Amino acid sequence: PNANPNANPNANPNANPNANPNANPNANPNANPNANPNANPNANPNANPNAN
Amino acid sequence: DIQMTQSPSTLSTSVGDRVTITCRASQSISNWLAWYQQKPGKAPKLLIYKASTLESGVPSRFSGSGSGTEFTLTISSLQPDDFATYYCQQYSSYWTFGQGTKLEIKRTVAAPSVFIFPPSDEQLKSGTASVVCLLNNFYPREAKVQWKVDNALQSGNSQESVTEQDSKDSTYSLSSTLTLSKADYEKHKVYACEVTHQGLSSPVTKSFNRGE
Amino acid sequence: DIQMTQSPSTLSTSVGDRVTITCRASQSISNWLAWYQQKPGKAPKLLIYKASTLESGVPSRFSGSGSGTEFTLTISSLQPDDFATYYCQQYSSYWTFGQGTKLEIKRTVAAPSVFIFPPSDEQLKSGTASVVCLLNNFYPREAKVQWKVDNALQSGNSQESVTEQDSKDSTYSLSSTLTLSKADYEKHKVYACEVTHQGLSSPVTKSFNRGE
Amino acid sequence: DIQMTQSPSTLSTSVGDRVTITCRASQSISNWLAWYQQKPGKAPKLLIYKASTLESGVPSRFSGSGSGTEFTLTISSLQPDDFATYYCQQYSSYWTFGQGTKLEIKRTVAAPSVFIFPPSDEQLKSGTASVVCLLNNFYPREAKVQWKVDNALQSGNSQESVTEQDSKDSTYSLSSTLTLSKADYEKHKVYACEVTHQGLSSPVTKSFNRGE
Amino acid sequence: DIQMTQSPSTLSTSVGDRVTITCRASQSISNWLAWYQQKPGKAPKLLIYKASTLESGVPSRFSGSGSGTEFTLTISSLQPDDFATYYCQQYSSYWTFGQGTKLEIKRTVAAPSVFIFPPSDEQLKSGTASVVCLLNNFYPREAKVQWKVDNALQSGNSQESVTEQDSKDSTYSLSSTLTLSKADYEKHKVYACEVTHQGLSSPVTKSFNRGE
Amino acid sequence: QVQLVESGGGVVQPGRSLRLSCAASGFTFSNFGMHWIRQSPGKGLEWVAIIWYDGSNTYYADSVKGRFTISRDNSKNTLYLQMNSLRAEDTAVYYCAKVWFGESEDNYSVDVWGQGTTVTVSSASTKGPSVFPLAPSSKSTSGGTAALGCLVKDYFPEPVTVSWNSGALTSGVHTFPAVLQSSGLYSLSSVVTVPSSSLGTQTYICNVNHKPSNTKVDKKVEPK
Amino acid sequence: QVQLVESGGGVVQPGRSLRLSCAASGFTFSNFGMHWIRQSPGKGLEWVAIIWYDGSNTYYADSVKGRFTISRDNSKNTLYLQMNSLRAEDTAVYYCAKVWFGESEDNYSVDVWGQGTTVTVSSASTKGPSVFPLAPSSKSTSGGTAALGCLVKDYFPEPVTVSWNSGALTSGVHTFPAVLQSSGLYSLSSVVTVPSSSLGTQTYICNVNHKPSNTKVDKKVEPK
Amino acid sequence: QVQLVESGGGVVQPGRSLRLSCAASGFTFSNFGMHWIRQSPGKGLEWVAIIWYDGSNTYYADSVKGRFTISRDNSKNTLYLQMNSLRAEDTAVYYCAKVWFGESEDNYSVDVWGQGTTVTVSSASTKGPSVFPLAPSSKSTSGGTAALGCLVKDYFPEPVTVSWNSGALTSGVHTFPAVLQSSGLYSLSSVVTVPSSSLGTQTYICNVNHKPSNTKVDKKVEPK
Amino acid sequence: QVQLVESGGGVVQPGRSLRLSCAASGFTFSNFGMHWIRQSPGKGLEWVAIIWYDGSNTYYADSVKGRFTISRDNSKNTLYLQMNSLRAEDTAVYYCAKVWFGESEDNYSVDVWGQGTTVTVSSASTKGPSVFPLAPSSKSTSGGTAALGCLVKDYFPEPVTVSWNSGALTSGVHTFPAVLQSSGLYSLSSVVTVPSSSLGTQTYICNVNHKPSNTKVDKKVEPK
Amino acid sequence: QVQLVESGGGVVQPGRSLRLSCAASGFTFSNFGMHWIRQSPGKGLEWVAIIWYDGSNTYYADSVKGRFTISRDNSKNTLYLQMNSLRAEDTAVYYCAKVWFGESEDNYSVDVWGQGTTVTVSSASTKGPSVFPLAPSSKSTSGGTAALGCLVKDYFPEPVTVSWNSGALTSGVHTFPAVLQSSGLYSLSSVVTVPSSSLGTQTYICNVNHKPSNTKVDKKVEPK
Repeated sequence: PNANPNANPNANPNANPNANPNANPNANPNANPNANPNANPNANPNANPNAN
Repeated sequence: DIQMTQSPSTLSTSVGDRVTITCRASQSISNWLAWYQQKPGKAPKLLIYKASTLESGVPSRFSGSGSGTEFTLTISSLQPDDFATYYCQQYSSYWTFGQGTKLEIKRTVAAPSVFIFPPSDEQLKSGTASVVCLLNNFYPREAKVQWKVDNALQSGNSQESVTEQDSKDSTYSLSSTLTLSKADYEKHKVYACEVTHQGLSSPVTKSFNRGE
Repeated sequence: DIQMTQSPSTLSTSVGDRVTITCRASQSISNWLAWYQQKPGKAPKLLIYKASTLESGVPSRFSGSGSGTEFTLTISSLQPDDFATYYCQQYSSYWTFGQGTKLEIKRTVAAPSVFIFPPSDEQLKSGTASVVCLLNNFYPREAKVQWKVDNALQSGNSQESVTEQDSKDSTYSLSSTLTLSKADYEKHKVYACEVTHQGLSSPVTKSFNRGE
Repeated sequence: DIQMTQSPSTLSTSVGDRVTITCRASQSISNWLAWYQQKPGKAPKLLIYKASTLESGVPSRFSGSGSGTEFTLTISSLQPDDFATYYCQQYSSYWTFGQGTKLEIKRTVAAPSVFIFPPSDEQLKSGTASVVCLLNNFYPREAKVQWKVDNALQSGNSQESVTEQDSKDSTYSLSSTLTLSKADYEKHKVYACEVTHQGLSSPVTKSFNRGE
Repeated sequence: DIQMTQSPSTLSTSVGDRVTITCRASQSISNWLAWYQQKPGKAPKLLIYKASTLESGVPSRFSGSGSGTEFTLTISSLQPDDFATYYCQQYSSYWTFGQGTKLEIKRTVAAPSVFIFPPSDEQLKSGTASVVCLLNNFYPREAKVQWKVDNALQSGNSQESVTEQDSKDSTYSLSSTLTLSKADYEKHKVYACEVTHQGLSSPVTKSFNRGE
Repeated sequence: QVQLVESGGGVVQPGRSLRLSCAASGFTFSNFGMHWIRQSPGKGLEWVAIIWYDGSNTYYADSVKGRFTISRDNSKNTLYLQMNSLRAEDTAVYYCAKVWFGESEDNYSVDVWGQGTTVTVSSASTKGPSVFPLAPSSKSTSGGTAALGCLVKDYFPEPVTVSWNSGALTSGVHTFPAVLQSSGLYSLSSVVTVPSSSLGTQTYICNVNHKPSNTKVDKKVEPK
Repeated sequence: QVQLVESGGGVVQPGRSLRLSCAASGFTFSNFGMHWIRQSPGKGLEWVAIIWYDGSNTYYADSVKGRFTISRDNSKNTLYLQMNSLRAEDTAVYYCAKVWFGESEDNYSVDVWGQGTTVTVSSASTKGPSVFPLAPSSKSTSGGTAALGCLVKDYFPEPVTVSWNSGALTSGVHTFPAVLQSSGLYSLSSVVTVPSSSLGTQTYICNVNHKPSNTKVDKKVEPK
Repeated sequence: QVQLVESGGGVVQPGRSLRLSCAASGFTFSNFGMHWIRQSPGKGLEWVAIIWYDGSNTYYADSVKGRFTISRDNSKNTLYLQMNSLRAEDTAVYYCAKVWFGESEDNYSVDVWGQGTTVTVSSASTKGPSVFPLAPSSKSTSGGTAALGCLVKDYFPEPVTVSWNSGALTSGVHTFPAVLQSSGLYSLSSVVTVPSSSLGTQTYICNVNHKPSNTKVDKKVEPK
Repeated sequence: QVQLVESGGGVVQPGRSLRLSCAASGFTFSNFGMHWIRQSPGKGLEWVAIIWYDGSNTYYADSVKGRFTISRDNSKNTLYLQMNSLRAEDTAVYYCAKVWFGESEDNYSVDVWGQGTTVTVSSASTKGPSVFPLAPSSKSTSGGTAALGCLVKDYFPEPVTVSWNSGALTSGVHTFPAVLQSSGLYSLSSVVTVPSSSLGTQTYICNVNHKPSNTKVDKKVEPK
Repeated sequence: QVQLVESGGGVVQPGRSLRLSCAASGFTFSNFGMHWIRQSPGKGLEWVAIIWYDGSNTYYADSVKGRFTISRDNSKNTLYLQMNSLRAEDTAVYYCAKVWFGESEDNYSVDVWGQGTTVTVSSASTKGPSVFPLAPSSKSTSGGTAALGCLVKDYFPEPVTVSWNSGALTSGVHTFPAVLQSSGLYSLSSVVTVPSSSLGTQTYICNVNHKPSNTKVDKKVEPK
């Protein structure tokens, strides 16, 4: 009929927490173009034993 | 597993017509619906995503609409390049496609030409007997072919093949092949195929006698 | 938070019976209710979610019903593989399970065989005295065992143990152990266990004298 | 904007009394009303939500009641830790608090001690004149202080400050400061504060002469 | 392609004023927005990232606010070094900059001085005719210059050039160049430039006669 | 522009394995996830697998989970699909497809499809066709038009090419799509309409060619 | 248990901006919505803003809409309130508060409040106090009890500390709460009752300390 | 199919810590949230903790909040539960469980449970059992059937195995489930019904074996 | 501090190629990704390309994809941008820029910009300017102030320098920014205000210099 | 404050489709339901559609149900109306409007309306106007005042502007509102009163402008 078309707005502001805990298959499968392009200061500084 | 269903399965339409096809999901998929176009013998091409966003390079005469469980694709004015098969695809939970809607070239009614071919003596020597009933240059495609061997209906021993719409006159051709063993073939006399079509006031029957 | 309650706690049934168990929540949980089956010494297996959706691989003889605060699980025709414990679980606000309903194998009434064993001299030498009363091969499981020492009822100094349903005849056996110190044990004479069961017209009493 | 109103604004009560305070909303808020307790110099604490649900950790001597537009909070037996300010709060449409009700420690009547202090010569040299009238160790809080300068009533040139209830004897102290310019102060002679209190049959008047 | 839009395009302000500029995105970019300042003839400098984080070395008088699609940059107290152009940049999906907001030095209104220059005889001998209308030392920058040839408005045959704000008095100068062939120029008589500005009660008109 | 080229398809016996590859060019392959999608006449379009840009997450359709393995080689710009324990119903055309670029919280599907490669799961052995004449007669004549043809029966696998008079006769020729028989062998027909007044004088020969078996048969069809 | 710590409050001139922060611990901060609520003597308790657990929805009171911005940093477990264009009436103690856990269809409010941070909007400049003696005499004596004190006038901002005889005299001391004057400067009094028989012999000095200005004043109060 | 294997359970004194692990196989572990759920005879089934697929959100039951920590290693496909400050009531069988796949707006629970690992919180020290004979006599004889047995008392921890005549006698054996006594030691009984006509001639010996303490006791039960 | 120096810009005909370089110093260049960003009066600021620290991933704007190639030489600490098939609209000032340092999951942009290098794509040939006098007269006099100047028309490319009396006259000089005409040649004006009472006696000469063509013209402006 | 900006309106042939958009700013768009309401001279004010804040419930008027589709994009804060199968009577000004805030059990309507966008459904083709003079004479003179004008007939689409003497004459000008004729072409008149004593000497020219066709006509009106 003519119910309220807006928020409560005193509705639940927290987690469900029974919401979906899995990984959505239809997520973003591409690389984020504006991701971290710098070198990682905390990375492997040693020498790979399996290197050529 | 979200079920998708497209209607109609086949739609006969003409250049300049306004075409609307529908697609329904068994459950709510929000607006995550895509439309793909495929021409015969060719890979599908993306037309619309998010149910209403036009892909770059797609002409503006295509539009999408719908939300929840009912979706429609509209072509305001059909053009000859648009005669193809259109699939909807939900991508809300995994990916499932509809059966596809083929846009068919509408033309005037043309009654079929009926021809029959008996099995060759070489094939009979090989141990098999193929009888061929041919319907040439007819429209629309819907027709019924009943095999009668000495007035006895056949079942489970025939196969049908249909051509695509002819590029010149948009007609169909159909071949029906009845396959029987040489002993079954020689245990009867009369072999007929009966054809019914909406352009035919009465069914047409072609037949031959074994040995004639 | 959300209280769950299952009825009945125990249901005696037979193969082929129509079984209905109920589950109630202290507040409205909409339809977010699951049913789990567990066999003894084995991990639980999911049967139903959303109160009425059958899990893949579950035979169709299981069905769910209910909404709001009252829910039921129905087995149209019980089968021998279905003898297990059934738990309901709300998952509307966190997760709480009911106490569980155990489906028991119904059989004819069988009166218990009653045996009593006095403490061994070696255990008496060790400083403890355990007296054992055994009820063998009885049904149903409900029975009462009262310890009387020189006609004085005991309370708070005994422990009971019950076996699962016997695989051959679906009967129970129960052991009651009365534990006393050697000084308390030797400060009395008569030690009896009295047994009452619905298959017994009169209570059965077994007794011995200390030292006899 | 829903208006909230609490009654009474101040309630004199004693340890062990049954206390009931009321709270009213300008429109119907159903049962979405909460009660909060606040101690001086401390953060508010939740006592009751949904008008009648007791918060975990809250002693059972607190209870709520009411629905629609009228709500009440009841303390069955007041305890010394419960002397604080109580606010009601609707949360049906945004959030608005009441003015708050302070529970005061009821005790016997004690008349105030009245002291007057003239402006110092240093402050007079600085161009300002503050005259201080002090009411010490009185109860209840209601009292009237009237300033008279050469028998002329003052208005708009005084400020009052009141302490909280003393921890030792639950009394109040009040300071009144009359502030004037050096020219205004030296343009008059007599400066008096008159005090009335429910423990005094007649008003008490302290006065000095400028320069005396 | 996310569109960015800054408002206002130009903001006239004075030293010590509180400045607020806005930046809006065509779609939600969360908080991934940066603000860059660029002074004329110089490389841009980073001011703010994540919409509200101040870059190291940036004075505290700059602050950012906003989230989703609306963002604002606020300068609490403008300083002479802050007169520059400010660009916002979303970096949520690739990188797109806004058109930029230039902070202009606000001053009192000053009417332009208008001068006209006819084509030189050398340029007329070269086959071209450039007529120059000059507006000197006016503020604000918005002004209109219309060329009229025998009282006929010209269109598509003029070019405009504007100077930057003078460092000494913050005024503008504008040049308008009308270019015509010698034959087009000699096929008419009167050549005028008319100037309108908010500091002028009436339009100012300068004109000459061809050959005079 | 974007181009995808599938390879590796063919005929494989049931229970064996087959590895399809998809070479990508025209875009940065390592930045995009990929799909494998198959199409068969019996089931229509059917999603098979999806792989993340870095391969960290893969998903499969329920009908293929545990048998197919999708992988990728970003150094070679190649997408792979290893298919094990193939069943008869896996015969289909397999396409690789590129996921479109979108927003971070949107759901995703494919925008560019590859060319497609056909996979046929059958226990049938390679076999040349039997060519039988479809002889015209009085029972196949209506007015001035008669019909004749060639039946190309019991061959495996697809495809076969049919021409008439070495390609000199193309007007009015209808070669029907092949149909799969219960025996696992394919069969089709090719027909042509000719003027009835030309029978007995104009020579009509059908030329069947089957490259997988190097079969070439020129069968003359004469009236009775 | 649950702990909330506000910071960022202080003295700010009208028209400037100020950013309050609230550090949360003892619970999963990212799973709960938060409120900012302010309290002033003139308006009592007054809700300011609410933010959803993920920041998707924010609401503000009408008196602050368009000027205040509530935000949060779930990676730092920090709640923020950026206040621009401050007016004089915004001086108050601001608390952050955590929404309680409830049912899906219930209405929600707060159960745990923070410690609170004070915000003072005033155009007054930092100024040390003036300490004047409230000298006892015959006009301030009733029986064996006399009253003396110190007037701490015209200081800004809060707070100031007052002790008597370096803290040795606390029995009977009444330090009144400060009152805000028309000039924007605070003023208060501190009084003490002493035995009249001790006047003239026992020395009483009030020690006023004002840390913002490093002011220390020891004022001796002598009888007249 | 889906398989979950718990490990790490055992006997632990109250106040100490213990770390349980759950190895997952048969599915993409990193794509699913997980539960830990425990079962005890006193409380029945009791949910313990839940973790998101990426570990970003974790939730705990009120009775364990602040003491248990659930985590996961998606590179090892392993779920962990670090339990600190264990109390006596935490003795239970702990299962890991996989959340089912559903719709985006649905509520979620578990569909596949692990095998389970037993955790016993007790201050009792490892101790072998005392085996006492339950001697048959006239008071335990009804017709041709008599009852005899063995009482296995005061052992810790679980379990113990009881056999009769090295396993040669299984018909009519009833081994009762162990009961926990006030002293923290377990006790149970094993009984068997035998033909009364065989007493005194047929030898009956109960063989109690306790692997945790390597205890082996063969007790002969003779009538009185 | 951080310093970036672009080089390689200049005038190039449409369809030709050009390689820009960016020398970095003051920081470890090989540890940071880089951007190329261009600025033109018609489109404002416009991102062009981004390259990872190791060059593994590169991205380009849609308007330049397939024509520009960004690369880097970490041994030389040099960033390169190879521009092929240049169009007229690519005329702009190109900046190299350094990505800022941030958190692992944040999005990234640039914090330090280079100096910039100008690229002008035009088919116009190098051509010296035509200097015409803007002679003052009664029509260019208002009160005691008159205006005179020099028109520098039809030159290419930028820039040109204009001085008055070899630089001795700078008060009141306004040289307008150059404008690009339909013919691909630039044009500008230079004006100066002088006291009308000085006309006819004080000599004013404008000195136009154009280094690309080594043009130096001293034009005297005389009144009419 | 609240601001709504409609766009997308225009001329559309019958049977075609058109999509209107409404950009919202100044408030939290995602927290409010929205209306589309249209107004035409023939039908007055007419509610069209309503959409919930989350899009869960939509309603349409009966005259448009099944042809129009209302939607919203809360990420872009944009309201959309896709109109298919447009009829001639759908020509109107369409407004988007925001629902006001109220109590939970109240009925709701709109408080803030947008600017409005005009939609004209007609099969008429774009056509420039014919400008004819309305010449003054003795039959259009009363005293010292005469009337003359210009008739702007058979143009499409709306609107057209009329000025007198390039805008120099505005006193006494009356431009009538356009009326739609049976032929689908618009027509209007513009008149002006002038001193009769000025006829024959003062030149009067009407300037008709039609931006859709770039038509500019200066028609001189002379007396007879």
